[PDB]
Amino acid sequence: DAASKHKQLSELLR
Amino acid sequence: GSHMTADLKSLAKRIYEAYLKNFNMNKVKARVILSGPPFVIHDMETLCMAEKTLVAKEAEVRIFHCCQCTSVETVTELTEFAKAIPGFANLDLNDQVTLLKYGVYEAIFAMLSSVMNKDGMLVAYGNGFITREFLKSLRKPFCDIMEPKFDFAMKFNALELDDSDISLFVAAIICCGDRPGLLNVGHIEKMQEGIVHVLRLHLQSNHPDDIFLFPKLLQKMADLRQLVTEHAQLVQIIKKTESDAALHPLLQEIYRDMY
Ligand SMILES: CCCCCCCCCCCCCCCC(=O)O
Repeated sequence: DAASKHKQLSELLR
Repeated sequence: GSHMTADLKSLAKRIYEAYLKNFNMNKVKARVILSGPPFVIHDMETLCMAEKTLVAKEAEVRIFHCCQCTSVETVTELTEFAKAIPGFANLDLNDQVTLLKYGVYEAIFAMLSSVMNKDGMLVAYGNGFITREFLKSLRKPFCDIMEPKFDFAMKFNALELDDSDISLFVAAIICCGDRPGLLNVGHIEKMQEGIVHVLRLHLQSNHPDDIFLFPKLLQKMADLRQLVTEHAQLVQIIKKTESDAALHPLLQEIYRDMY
């Protein structure tokens, strides 16, 4: 799961 | 007693506006500065001076730390730019993450060309100019980080793109169905085709003297993918073998399992 492997990038995209 | 619709502005113009809104540096701004007063970093002493009065270990490690900070700022700019690309934020969160993961460094080295000439590059929000030779003079493995980006930029800058062209090029880089691990590959391919169609048309209007400019830019996208593969290899060597060269967590995420 890309989103969980990329938590800071994930946060930037919310 | 009727309902008239919005407009809208052309997609090329809306992407150009999203690019001007979201990036601190652009080619107009950098060329203003590079023509003429940025403080020149060309040796160890000028580096210590620029550092003292501009950014508040071993010299190579501080230049690499400054390299990362720049990348993090730009990654954040690219993420906001991405969200202004129609269709992007309607993608699965996982697919947005994946498109940015593979695309940010291709976009970063593409836009880096705007702040580079044959002698050096603007740094520190336009307030410093670090010379290409100084960068070449650092000890291994740090002496070869930047030179391949200069080589790409000299040829990219020879295309004479403006910010309206680069914004679409960057958009096509981000909205890319090629990336590994996409699930909704069909939707993203349609988004990419739409972006690339507007890029193709824009280059015809904006660069009618250069009828191969579109195939030239397709090649540059493949050159960028290779440049980033080699960069990430070089970055892995540095992390592995330089204990001071700690990596910012956002960047580790991006490189982690990339190529
Ligand atoms: C004041 C000190 C000057 C600092 C000079 C650093 C300028 C770096 C600009 C672009 C660096 C490219 C990013 C490579 C690092 C990475 O994110 O993997």
